Amino acid sequence: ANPLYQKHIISINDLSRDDLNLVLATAAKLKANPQPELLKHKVIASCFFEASTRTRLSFETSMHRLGASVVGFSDSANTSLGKKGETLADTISVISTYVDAIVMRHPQEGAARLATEFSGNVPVLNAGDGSNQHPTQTLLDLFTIQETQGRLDNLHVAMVGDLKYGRTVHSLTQALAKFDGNRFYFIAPDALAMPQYILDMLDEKGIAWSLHSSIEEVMAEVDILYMTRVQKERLDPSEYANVKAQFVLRASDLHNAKANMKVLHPLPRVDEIATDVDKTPHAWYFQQAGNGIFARQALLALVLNRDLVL
Amino acid sequence: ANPLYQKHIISINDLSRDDLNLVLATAAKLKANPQPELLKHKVIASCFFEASTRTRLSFETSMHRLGASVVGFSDSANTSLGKKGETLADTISVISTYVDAIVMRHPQEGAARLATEFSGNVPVLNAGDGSNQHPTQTLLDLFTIQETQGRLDNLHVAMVGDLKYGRTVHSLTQALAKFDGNRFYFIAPDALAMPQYILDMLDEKGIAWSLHSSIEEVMAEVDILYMTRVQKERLDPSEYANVKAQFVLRASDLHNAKANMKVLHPLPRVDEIATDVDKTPHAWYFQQAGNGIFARQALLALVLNRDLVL
Amino acid sequence: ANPLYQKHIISINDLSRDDLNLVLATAAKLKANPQPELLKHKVIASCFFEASTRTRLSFETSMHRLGASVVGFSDSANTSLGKKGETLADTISVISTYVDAIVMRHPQEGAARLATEFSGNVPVLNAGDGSNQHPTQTLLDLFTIQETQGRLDNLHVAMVGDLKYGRTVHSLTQALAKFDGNRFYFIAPDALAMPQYILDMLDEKGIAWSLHSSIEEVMAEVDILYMTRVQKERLDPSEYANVKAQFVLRASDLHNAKANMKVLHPLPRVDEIATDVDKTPHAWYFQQAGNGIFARQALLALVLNRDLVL
Amino acid sequence: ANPLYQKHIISINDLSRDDLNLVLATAAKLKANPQPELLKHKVIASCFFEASTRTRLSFETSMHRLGASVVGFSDSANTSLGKKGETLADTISVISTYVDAIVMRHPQEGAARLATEFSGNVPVLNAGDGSNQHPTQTLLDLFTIQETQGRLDNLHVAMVGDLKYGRTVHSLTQALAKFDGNRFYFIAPDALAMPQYILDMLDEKGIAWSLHSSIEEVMAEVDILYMTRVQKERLDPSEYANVKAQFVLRASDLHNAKANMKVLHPLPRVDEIATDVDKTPHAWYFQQAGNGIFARQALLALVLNRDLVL
Amino acid sequence: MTHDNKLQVEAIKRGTVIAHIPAQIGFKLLSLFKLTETDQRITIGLNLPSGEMGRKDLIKIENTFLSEDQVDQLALYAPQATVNRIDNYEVVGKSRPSLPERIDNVLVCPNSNCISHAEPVSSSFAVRKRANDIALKCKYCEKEFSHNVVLAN
Amino acid sequence: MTHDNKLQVEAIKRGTVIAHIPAQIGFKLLSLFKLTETDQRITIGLNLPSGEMGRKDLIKIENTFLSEDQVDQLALYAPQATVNRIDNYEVVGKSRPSLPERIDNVLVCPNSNCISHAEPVSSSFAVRKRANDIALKCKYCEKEFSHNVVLAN
Ligand SMILES: [Zn+2]
Ligand SMILES: [Zn+2]
Repeated sequence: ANPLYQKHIISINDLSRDDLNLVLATAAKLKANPQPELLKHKVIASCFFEASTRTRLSFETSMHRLGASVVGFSDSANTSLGKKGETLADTISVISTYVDAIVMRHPQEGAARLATEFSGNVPVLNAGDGSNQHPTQTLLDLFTIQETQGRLDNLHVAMVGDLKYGRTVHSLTQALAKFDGNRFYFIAPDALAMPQYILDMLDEKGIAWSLHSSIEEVMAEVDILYMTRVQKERLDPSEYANVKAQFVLRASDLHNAKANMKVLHPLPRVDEIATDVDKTPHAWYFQQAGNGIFARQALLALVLNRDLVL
Repeated sequence: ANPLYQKHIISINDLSRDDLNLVLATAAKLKANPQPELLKHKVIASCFFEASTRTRLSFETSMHRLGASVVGFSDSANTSLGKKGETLADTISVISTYVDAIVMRHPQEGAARLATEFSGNVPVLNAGDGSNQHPTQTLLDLFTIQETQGRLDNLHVAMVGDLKYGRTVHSLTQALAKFDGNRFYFIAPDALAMPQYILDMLDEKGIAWSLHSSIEEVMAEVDILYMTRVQKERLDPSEYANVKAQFVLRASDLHNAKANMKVLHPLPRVDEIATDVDKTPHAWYFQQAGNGIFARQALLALVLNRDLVL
Repeated sequence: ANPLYQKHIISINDLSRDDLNLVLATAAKLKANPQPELLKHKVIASCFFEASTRTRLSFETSMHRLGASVVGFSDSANTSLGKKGETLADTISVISTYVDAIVMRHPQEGAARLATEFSGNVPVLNAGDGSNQHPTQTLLDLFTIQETQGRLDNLHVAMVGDLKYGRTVHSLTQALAKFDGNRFYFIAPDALAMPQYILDMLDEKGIAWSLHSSIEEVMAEVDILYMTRVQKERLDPSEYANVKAQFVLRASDLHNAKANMKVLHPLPRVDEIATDVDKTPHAWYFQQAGNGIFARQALLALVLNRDLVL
Repeated sequence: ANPLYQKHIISINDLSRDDLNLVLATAAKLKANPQPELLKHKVIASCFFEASTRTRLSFETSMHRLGASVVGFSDSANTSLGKKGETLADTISVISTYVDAIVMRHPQEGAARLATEFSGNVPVLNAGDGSNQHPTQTLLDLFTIQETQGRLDNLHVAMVGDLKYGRTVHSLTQALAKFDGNRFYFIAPDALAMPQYILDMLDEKGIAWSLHSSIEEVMAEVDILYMTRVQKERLDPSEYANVKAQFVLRASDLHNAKANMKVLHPLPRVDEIATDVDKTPHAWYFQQAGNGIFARQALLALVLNRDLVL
Repeated sequence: MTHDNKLQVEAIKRGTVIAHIPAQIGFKLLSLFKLTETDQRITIGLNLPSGEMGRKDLIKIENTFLSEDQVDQLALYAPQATVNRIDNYEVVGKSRPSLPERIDNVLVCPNSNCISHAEPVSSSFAVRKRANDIALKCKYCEKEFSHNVVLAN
Repeated sequence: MTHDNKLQVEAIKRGTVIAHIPAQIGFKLLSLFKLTETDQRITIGLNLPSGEMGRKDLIKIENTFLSEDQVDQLALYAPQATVNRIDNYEVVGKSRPSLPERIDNVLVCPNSNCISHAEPVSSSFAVRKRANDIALKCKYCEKEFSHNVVLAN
């Protein structure tokens, strides 16, 4: 019985180190020799209570690449019920009597956590859950840093944009901290600051980090440049402006970044990485996307299977 | 050629007794030895003009468990046309030139009935049609009373909640009346009364029934407790209140119901069966759900096939 | 000071036969001799939290007829503040400072009553609270009934339609069972009977109210045929159709009625009252409809004004 | 002619201490002796491009108090013209012909300023432009503060809440740092500090402003506790909760405060100000809330009127 | 009063005493009516051996006496329960709970579409005793329900 | 453990006496853990004179024995309280409220977007102690919060 067998992928902390490699080890294999029949007869529910087309497509495409059928939907306001009676607890209990894997997304933190205690013996993968977690994306990001660089310990990972509310950064930073040597450069506006928790832990584990004014001071130092969208919505039009110009990445700036230096971004990029960037080999956010098809493939593939010549 | 071959499952009355057993006989078989390739190459249109996620998922999951592909949609207001020109008669005529089975749902009574006279030689399964019918649900309910109890003749079936507008009760009561011995206890508010038609017929067939003030007086007497959601919408906030407290089922009340006694409900339960109920073996509304996957499987499986070692 | 000076006009129950009679006597005087500058300088806010256009154009037309200035709102399009977050309490509190009076309409019941608490000492007049009250209608109701038979006693008032839910037949009943010898016949669907508690207080007075299946079961022996509207929602369309013409009043039916028999109905009618009826001399609705301008004026006059030296 | 005759009332910065003092002196006179026909015959359009009901019922209640006629609109439901396509320029141009004055409110900043350009020579008064200005509030703010301590100097004003974004603490600060000896203490979340540029101009005067973590860090030494609202959006709900009660003011906290200490807050409060506070003598909000009717009157009086022989 | 037995037991000083309180409704009163919030020494006795009258709850409210108004308030939750005023270690006045007219803020209008639910107002109902079965009239929404209904809330 | 021999304290043969609780916590407890929700002989003495704590709350309960568990939950509010397990008029031995690593069903996640809120699921809190406060993680929305903020008012 492989480890990740029958286990619900609810959050990044319940995944150890060994855990992530066995996820990273798989996908690297399915990217090489893919198993198109390995999840046949499997029906999967893709339940997007919050709408997320880009994650939905990757997730369902991933299922299809392994043989499962898929059924699902988008938004409760685009479902039969919600506020009109039906409870989460009950929808899951029902649905949990058709399909073999519920993958859901949610406007609230914990829906995933909770569905896992209703789903019965059905494993439940978290496509999203409010300000909380987002396993697959991160499981992926790592797998993309591992591929590009060849390693997950001892890195010069710099994060940039909205470190504060940034759901994906807080997830990646915790996973990287499960590994050794990494150093983290932090370059975000004073308001969109990396929260203290991550920090505090960053130093429980005695991990090297440091705050920075711009990417000018680190451009070379770094290996991986995880970019993130800032938000006028988070700021105020006039506020947004005075600092936005402090965090746009032009192709010019990559100017003298190491040959191995890569640029990442959960997408939708929209101001930050300007278009002239894409022509540089340092550009790798699309290459990163095409990888979640393997990221997620691995998961589904591990969750429902026991043995694999993978 | 089996009977139900090429026949459109439009309504409960056009299904005889023999008819329902051959439907109940099948599913009991597919719940044991399932045929994952028995409907391959079959494309089915799942046309939900009225939105019904829970019935949609069961229906499409059912198709998938037998090998069909599925294509479809939800709501005309979420379709290309409707009021803007296209007629039902014409959509069906077209669609009726791609797929091999139209399963549809509808905001109006008769759409199903009518589509069957447009669909050409394509069989048409009724997922819903206004205040009118709802075959599959009922075909199912029976199959769940048959499984739990082992029989469909001679029962102590009590119905509860909104007997009046209750689309599912009127369907189950007619089907049960196709069988002998049953007695029906009726416990609903004076306003949400079981309509006279059912009644009148109940006595054409000289079938035992009787109205009751609460489930207190019958709790033991009964075998099957088909629950139904009442409606504040049907009543008035203040009205709703004075009687709602007259029809909630607590675990406490099951108190001394027979060992075989079961509780049913088309879902979404929402006040009636309180949560403490679920821990009692008498609770079986989720077990009932997981059954429509076989309920509906049987239908689709019978409609398009001729011979079966089922 | 005139009995209703500075008082609150909230519920009909809260006005005694002597009261009604004052406002009834007053509105009447008003009808003949206007005092277009009676409430000059005064300012009244209109707070139609649940817009009823004609009712607003009526309070407002009364407001402008005594030369009173008017500020206000209506049907909070969507999220106007003082809805979610802001409590109607705090919202009555603030207007109670700028305005000299307050007429409001509201979705939840008692709203006006509550308003009275934070109203300060600024008069409030309920013009539509929930399924509770709507006094102002009742006034222009009997100001109209009195205008046609110079007495609120010895009357055989026919009250057809949806008696049960309609919030104006109950009060008018109430009001009328405060004057003597009032015989009330009740033309109504089994599904929409009177709301008993009205009945009990009726028998408690020891008032006459013969229930009726058809209007032609009273047609001769009647004066004020009060016809209300039955509504789709609260009755399945087939059932709506089932009855449909069971309580629609045609003019042919008026070949039976008395000389002075007048048909009233708060408005609007549509399926209930036919147009041949519009032309026949018993049609008076648009007349009760313009009468309320005077019943309205009055209430406003007596409340903002000390001594009614009309 | 009176200093502010025919002037534009747009930004607080644009009124000098002598100015404020006139309108302050005037509104006050007004408070006592009304002139209900002062602006008779005059017509003012209300142009609430972004509806603020109370603010409208306030300008409008002031409008009607001097017998001024009023035309206008509010919250353009959806696509009202003068929005897309039609430029607010051309739209000020046209009203500038029919009306004698213009009070408006608007989403984008400076709108009023622009209005001034095509306004012709018809007075305009900003009553809400963007996150920029809202003078009229400020006036009824100090007309209220002055009414409680007969002086706009020697004051220790506590300004709690979301200082950063709130558009009324900045101006009130501005306004107050035009009179002498004004000590401003700033109770605010790290995440919602003052907007420095306010600070710098404050130090440039050389005014006192001790930053504060808790209200009980000033509680004794205070007069005008100005409390604003913090908003969900601009701070993660967990963070909202994180603080929540960190800046909510209870009445128990008022066991510390001075005799004449009065708590103000533009309204509405909801989570910030508790009701026990409503009852205690320091509660004055609904009072600053009705005071603005007079600060409002005044501005309107001085602008449309030549000589203020009040 | 004192549920004496065979050992040393404590009594109060000058307070109101309520015994023969239908067992299980004492805490409710304690909570509900909120007499718990005081710096005055209270003593309670839940589930007491009333032998014939099964069990009873009991509230020895020290140094405090309840206005015959409050006394009445008990009625639906502890009707037959007696409130004896005990001054100087003795029952100066044996007091029994009568049914009032209005029930202030301890009740909940089962009316969802009421206004009393969302706002800063205190519940008030009119008690109309009928054939010794109660009806409660909400002062806001003007809807009348029974006692059993509003007692589940 | 206070002997007012003018109104001596009654001794229960065996059960659980929860003595030494700061005032206003005792009742808060009666609900928070549901101690009245039993048909046993319970004794609630509230606001008692103890020179070491002014007013002390006290909860004797006949023949009931709390496990090492319910004791440990008391931690959050009644931390100085001592559970002295009794049997045969004498104490079998005292017990102190050890601070736990979890607190179920009694708290509520401060997080307004915590799903736990609209669902049939007990609040469950992981509880780590730190510097000048206890911090507790939701089992659902997953956020850390202080005890000061989670168990407030
Ligand atoms: Zn109510
Ligand atoms: Zn939580």
